[PDB]
Amino acid sequence: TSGTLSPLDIYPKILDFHPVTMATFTMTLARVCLCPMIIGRGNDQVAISSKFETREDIAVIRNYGNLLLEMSAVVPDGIVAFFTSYQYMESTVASWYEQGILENIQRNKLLFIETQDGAETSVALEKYQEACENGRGAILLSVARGKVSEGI
Amino acid sequence: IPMDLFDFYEQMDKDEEEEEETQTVSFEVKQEMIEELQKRCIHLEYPLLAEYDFRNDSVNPDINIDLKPTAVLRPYQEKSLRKMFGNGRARSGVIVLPCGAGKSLVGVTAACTVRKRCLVLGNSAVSVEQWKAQFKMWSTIDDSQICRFTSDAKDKPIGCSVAISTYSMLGHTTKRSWEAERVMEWLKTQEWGLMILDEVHTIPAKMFRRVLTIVQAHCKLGLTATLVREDDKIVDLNFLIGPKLYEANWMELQNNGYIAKVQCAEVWCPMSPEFYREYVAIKTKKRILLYTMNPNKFRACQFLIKFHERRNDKIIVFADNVFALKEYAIRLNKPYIYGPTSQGERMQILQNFKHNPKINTIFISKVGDTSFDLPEANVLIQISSHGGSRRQEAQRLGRVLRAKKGMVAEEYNAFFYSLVSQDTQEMAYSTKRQRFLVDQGYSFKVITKLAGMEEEDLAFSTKEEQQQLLQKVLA
Amino acid sequence: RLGMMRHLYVVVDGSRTMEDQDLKPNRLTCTLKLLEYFVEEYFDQNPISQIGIIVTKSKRAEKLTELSGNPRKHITSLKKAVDMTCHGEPSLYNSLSIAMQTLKHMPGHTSREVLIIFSSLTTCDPSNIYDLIKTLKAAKIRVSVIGLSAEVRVCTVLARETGGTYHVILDESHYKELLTHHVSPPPA
Repeated sequence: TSGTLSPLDIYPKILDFHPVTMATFTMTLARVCLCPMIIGRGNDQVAISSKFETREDIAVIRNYGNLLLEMSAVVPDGIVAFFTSYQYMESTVASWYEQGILENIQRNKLLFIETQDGAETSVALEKYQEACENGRGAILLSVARGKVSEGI
Repeated sequence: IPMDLFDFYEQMDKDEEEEEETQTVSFEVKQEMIEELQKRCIHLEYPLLAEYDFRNDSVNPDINIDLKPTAVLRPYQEKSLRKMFGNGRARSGVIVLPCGAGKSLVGVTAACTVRKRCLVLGNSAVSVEQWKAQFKMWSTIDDSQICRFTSDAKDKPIGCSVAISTYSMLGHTTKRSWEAERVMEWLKTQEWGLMILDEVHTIPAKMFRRVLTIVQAHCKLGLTATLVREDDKIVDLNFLIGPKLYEANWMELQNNGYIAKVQCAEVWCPMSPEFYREYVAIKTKKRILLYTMNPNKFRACQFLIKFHERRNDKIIVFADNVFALKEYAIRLNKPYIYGPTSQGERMQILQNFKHNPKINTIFISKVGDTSFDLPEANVLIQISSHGGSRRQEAQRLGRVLRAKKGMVAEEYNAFFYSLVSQDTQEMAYSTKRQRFLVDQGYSFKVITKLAGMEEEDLAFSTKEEQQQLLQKVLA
Repeated sequence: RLGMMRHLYVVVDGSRTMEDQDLKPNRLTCTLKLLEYFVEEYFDQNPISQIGIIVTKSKRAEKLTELSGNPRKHITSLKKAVDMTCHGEPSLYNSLSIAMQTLKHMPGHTSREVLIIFSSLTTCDPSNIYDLIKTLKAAKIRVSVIGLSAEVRVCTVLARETGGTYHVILDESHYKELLTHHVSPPPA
């Protein structure tokens, strides 16, 4: 089991065996959840080709940095921004500690970088649960692979 | 079934042998076959509705432009290219937008999207040079394949867009009128296929119309702000280029920190001793001068300059006639710009007007329209109703006027004025002007009195002064 | 209704977030206008009672009305506040300390109450707010929060620990229902 697994196929694919299948909980309406996607709104919003997303500065600066700032400033709640790597995370949020002078988010968020420490992790989750946008799981950046995935 | 269907050319007509009996035309007009004007090819909807089709067996298979890069246009312009993908040649052919908001970019994008061997028609070499400056992102190997193609030389696959030329017909070395049978057209005389026209109103004139009429011309696009002169030829342009895909771009959709809200006004001015004797008695081209120079109207124009200079607004005053221009401007001791002013002196006056807080009013003649970088201001006064086109008043207003600071999102922050002499042929232009501007979305009003003109120093304070001008004007 | 006497300190969020157009004209205008309607209905339901009015704005606390039994001062103060609006961020700890200082004085059988309208997410105060919440519960000063679209945990604990009234408001109809709930007296 893995919580969800309804399309079923991947587990029998990985096993090379065909388990007995069964769904064995009563679920709740779809309406308590909402699962958005973002890419742009007008026809001039061309900076997201992602032929080299790891190198496309204009694309990082445009809806990748700018939509995050619009969504976070408008939707003022505790929100965690997951990234594919540290290097992306570092480029997207200028933060207090910037990788360059030329980076495109200015807003109070908290970091979650390597050498995470078990005690230091909790400090950031204490901050996010208590108040304000920022903390661990709050307006903070973390790579999706990293420890924040354990949760609280 | 059309798998064998011949189609040909005779002097300005297409004749169709052993036909499929296509909709919407006369039959056996003078032989068993169908015969139309070349220019009728544009009506691809009449067969498309029927479910009929055709083949270009006359084709030539050589190479074409790619221009893979893209750029970002204004929000309605992007909507306007998106529509053109939607509609296709059966239901496309002109776009209308101001001469100061991105028309060059629509032409280079319109050619980069349509992507065919293209001939670009323009009014002026300066506008070719502005296109070139726009087009540098899609230019092949930056500066080693762009060339001009007009009365002095021709070279290379591309240039200001693709090959650009001028409308002109002075002799064999003009540009488009002289060459109109050699190249263009993918379907017959089949070297090229796509036509892009900048300043499109320029072509439907009686001699010029023939450049467009004497071909099948597959794809055609036109771009303009003036669209027509006072006599409205525009029904012809639907046939000649194609139907109008867009018109609007209202300032109502771009207020809060974006362009301007303009309060438009017309000003009715009364008529002072001796000037109507003479207006009523004279039927000749001089009578235009008694209505424009009417001192009660001059005093409104002076009062209006004083009111906006006291607030340090920037003002361009338009005068349709070099006599009128100099008689107003020398009296009000404001610089003027016209044909015979040199470039050196124009660029000094215009740099002074834009940067110097001491130089806040200038006077300009018809030379601002058609390829000219008119400067920014916040106030526009026209001394007369003219005969250039109600639509050119709106192009000129739109390209010149912007919001004054602080107030960048208010109901109005820029001002347009047109001065009219009561009890003259100058009044006739108003019911059209008024209907045109309000249909273009503008707030427009009529001002009929100024009892604060009776509270300050202004010109023409006596009959004797007015008589001194009346004798000069009559001569 | 008669039986006992109430002391209530009305606390309003005058931060920059209160300017926003989400709740009629803007939150500041809609909240003060309904709060004027509440004062007259609470004083009509509770003839022997008192109220005092405090705001948090521009990272400080300010006294809009002193603690008194005449409704007229409080509707006149809510009228006078609308013109000067909202900017900046809360100061909740300093507002609970001035409210505490007035409420501690009051005698044995009267209620101690704080009503807060909250459109922020934290507060600017350095002082340890948990020590002050412990002290509210010892003093018997009850604190209620009506929040706008917001559940930020220190405020919610602070209203639960002091007595059990953290409520969320999503419309002008819902805010009138919430204030009218507070008009209701306590048991005696």
